[PDB]
Amino acid sequence: MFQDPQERPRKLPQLCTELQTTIHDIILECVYCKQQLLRREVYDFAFRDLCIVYRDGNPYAVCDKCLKFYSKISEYRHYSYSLYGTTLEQQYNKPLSDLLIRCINCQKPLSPEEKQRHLDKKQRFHNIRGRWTGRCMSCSRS
Amino acid sequence: KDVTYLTEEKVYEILELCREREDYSPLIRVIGRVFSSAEALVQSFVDIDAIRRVYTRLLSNEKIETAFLNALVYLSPNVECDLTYHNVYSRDPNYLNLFIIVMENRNLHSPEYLEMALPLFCKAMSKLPLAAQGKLIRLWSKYNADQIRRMMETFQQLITYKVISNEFNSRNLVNDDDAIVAASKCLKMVYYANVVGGEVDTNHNEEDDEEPIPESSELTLQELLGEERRNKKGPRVDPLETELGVKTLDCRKPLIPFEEFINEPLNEVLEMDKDYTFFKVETENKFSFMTCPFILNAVTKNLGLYYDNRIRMYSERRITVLYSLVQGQQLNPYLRLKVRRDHIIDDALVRLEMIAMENPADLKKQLYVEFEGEQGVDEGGVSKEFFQLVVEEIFNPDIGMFTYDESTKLFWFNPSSFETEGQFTLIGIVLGLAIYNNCILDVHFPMVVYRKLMGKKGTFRDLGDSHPVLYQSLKDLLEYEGNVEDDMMITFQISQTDLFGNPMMYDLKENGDKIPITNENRKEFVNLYSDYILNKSVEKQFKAFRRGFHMVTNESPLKYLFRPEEIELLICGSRNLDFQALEETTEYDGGYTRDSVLIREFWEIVHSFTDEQKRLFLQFTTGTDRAPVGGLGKLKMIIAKNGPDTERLPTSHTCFNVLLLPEYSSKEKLKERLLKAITYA
Amino acid sequence: WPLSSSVPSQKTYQGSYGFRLGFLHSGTAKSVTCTYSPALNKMFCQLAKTCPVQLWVDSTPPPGTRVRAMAIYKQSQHMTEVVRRCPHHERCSDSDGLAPPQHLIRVEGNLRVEYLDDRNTFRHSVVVPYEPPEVGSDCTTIHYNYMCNSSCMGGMNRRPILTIITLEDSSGNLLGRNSFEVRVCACPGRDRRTEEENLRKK
Ligand SMILES: [Zn+2]
Ligand SMILES: [Zn+2]
Ligand SMILES: [Zn+2]
Repeated sequence: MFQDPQERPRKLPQLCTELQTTIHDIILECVYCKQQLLRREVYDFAFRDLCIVYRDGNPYAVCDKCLKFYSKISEYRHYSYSLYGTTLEQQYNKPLSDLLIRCINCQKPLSPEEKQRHLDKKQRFHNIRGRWTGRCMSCSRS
Repeated sequence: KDVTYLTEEKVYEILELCREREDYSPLIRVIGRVFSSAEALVQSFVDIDAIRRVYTRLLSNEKIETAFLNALVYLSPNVECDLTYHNVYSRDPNYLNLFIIVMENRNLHSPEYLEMALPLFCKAMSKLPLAAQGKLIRLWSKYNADQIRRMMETFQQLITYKVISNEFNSRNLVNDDDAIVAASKCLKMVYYANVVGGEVDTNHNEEDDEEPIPESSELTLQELLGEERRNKKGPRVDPLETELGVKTLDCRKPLIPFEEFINEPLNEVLEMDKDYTFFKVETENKFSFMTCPFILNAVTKNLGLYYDNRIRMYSERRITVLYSLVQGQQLNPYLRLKVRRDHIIDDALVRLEMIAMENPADLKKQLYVEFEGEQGVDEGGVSKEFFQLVVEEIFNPDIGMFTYDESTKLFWFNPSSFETEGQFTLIGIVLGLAIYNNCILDVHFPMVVYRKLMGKKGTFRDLGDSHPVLYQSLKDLLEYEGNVEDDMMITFQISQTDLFGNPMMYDLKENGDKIPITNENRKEFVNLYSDYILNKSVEKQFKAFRRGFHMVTNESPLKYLFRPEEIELLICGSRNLDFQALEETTEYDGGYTRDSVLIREFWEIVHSFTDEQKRLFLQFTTGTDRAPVGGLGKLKMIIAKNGPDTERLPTSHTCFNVLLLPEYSSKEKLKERLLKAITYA
Repeated sequence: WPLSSSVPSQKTYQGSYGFRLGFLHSGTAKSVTCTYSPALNKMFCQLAKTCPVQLWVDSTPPPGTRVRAMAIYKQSQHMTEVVRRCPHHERCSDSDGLAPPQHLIRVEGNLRVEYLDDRNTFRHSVVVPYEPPEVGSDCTTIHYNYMCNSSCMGGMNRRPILTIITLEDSSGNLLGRNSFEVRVCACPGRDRRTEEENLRKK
């Protein structure tokens, strides 16, 4: 059981080993709809570097539809300001390569290649509730 | 006698020779061949007094003045290249010397410099890297007030000159002019020098930023990310405030009043919808004056804030629609309050609290009020009436929440209030809603309250408004030169009146009745007593009030754009009463027109009124004796004909600012009836 | 070499300080020296190239807290074996630093590093003092270097290894623990894409 608030695994690979099971074996519910994830979504949850949410010692993930939906709502709600990557580097005194930026549509962390694309196409990064986001390749092409 | 760098002594070699040969051209050759070179200047000296002596000697000759001007015009465009492409300051931190040398020239503000030389120099200077600006600002903060005034004036004249000389319109924006933008960035550099040069109190006055927890949906997304404890991130902070380590809010008293940094000509020309857009979305080719808030007047700032509020209200409306499309749930796009005239405080509390607990984001919707039993569309008049009722009810001494001072006509929190922290939260929310909906409220708080709302504790000096009988007494105690212990016999214990009039003894320090106040501890006692009256006596109530207010303003640029003195203006409105502007915007109904004899006589009378009669006239026609943000010209007053000549007094509808005026037969009768109405109301 | 050893517990434990790790999100291009996969919870890096690791805590640990790195084989049949640098690299002149030629892990840029051999299990570990984040930072970055290739015969010999990072007090008591898998290889971006694709295909 995961009824200890502090000492339960946070990332899906850890939960796999903690339940002595593999990502190919495990079945999980989405935290909003409590519907079961498709295996394709489970993989993507691992690839998106998201955290397991726990209620009463039960683990919950997030499916694709819910994640995109709540992210889009969060964009509409807590948008702050948009800066060029170059300007952003100066505000944080670090190169964009190192700065933590996630996909605004699907939370996947942005690769340095995608970060470069933002600089190449003179596109801005959006501050939402105090965290920075951009658009990954799979969301700038759709 | 060619030389690569210059000094006072080297200059003197020529002063004498030029006088002796009755010439100036050699010294002009020299000064030109010097001051056209950035390197020569950077290498020449920091020797402020030497520079000052040199300028005081050289600028005495007209021929040499034109040479300085002509050298500066040559110098600056090259310096811009060094800073923009070669990062020279990162190779030699002495490069800043150049600007220090030039700025000590007293004649930079004469028109000959304003037209070309100073603009170019501003373009160069405004490109300095932040660390260099921080070095320069820290130096300027040691200058005399008149010198800050001179530097401020040097750029103010330039911004004024360029705004007046160029034709700006919706296609040619002030935001597209490099000269004004560069000048503004320079002026910003002076502004922070004025801030840092003032009195700054950072170690005894900070209050914690209390944030309302977001709705469960955002919480889950924050939990799905690694942000469970990272709820506190602050608003958009100015890079210079970060580099200097001092906020605009930290300076208790500047060298030059902040109001003198407001450039009214610029404010008359600036289009705020586009500026707010450039503030929100960074574009490489356009600037935003909201990044330089000190230059904007309260009207212009409020218009920016109003765009923020409206854009958010509209975002919440989009979210409402999106929720309805994906999950079928029907949410109200307005903050619809329904209340009974006999239970306004209770109904408003339960509703706003259920809303704040179920969904704290709902408080950011557009306000819409409905009195249970009444029927009308809330175009703001019903809301205004709701605010009047709430404010009147909350300040009634029978509710015991506030104490009213007859002397200052200001309200202050009752320390002895048994009423629940709910009512204090409600009044806090009401203030927020008023700013959010641009409605002026007839609330009368001393400056300490607005400081506490911004997160600064009230200090001894703030008693000067809230408790004059107290402030004076404490000031007297500080000024006294005898043995405080033997002469005043006061201890670390004070007396406070309960609702039932009983004196409650409060110990400022443990067993305070046994601890005497001595000359060495009196300043501490004053700090503690001030801290008790301004904080620790009302802290229970005030903390609730402040929470209520932040529930509406937590994400607003308010903390960045405004100061306590300007918050008051947003909530209560201005004390300046321009009746000419009121005449220009007044509308006429019932068959009156601007060319009607009675209307012309009305304006002759109203212009001849005293300021007190004018305040009474506004109170009568509008329900408040203050003018909205931007003056009386923003008040859409309507003079509506209330029948032919009669013995009746005029009447008013304060919820819509309508004056029901009979068509009197004479100017004297109009004056006498109008004076009587506004005096006896 | 020591032929047997006890098995240190590998279970993640955030403890009273919320101890968790982070990694700089790197691409998969042929030129990448180091790159991390969240799906595999796995680090791919080149021999003796800098691997940056971020440390995250909810509250600052007590003074004298330390950060220890210890390596074990991931496959249960080998968890009792000590991970040692392969002999050809144990024989290489590159061990000129302050870490034993048999130590696989080295720390770059921090001279308060202690290369410690477990007196009871013989396991090789690297320890540094815990340092709070810099002004303006939320996390502390440590730089690790792996001095042997996972494919090495007589050493790792293609067996996957798990790096366990432990947050400990000044006496070695466990304040927090987390862990991740490592692959030292000539082409991280390629190997990462390969293992990730194999995972997605399953
Ligand atoms: Zn779902
Ligand atoms: Zn995406
Ligand atoms: Zn090897």
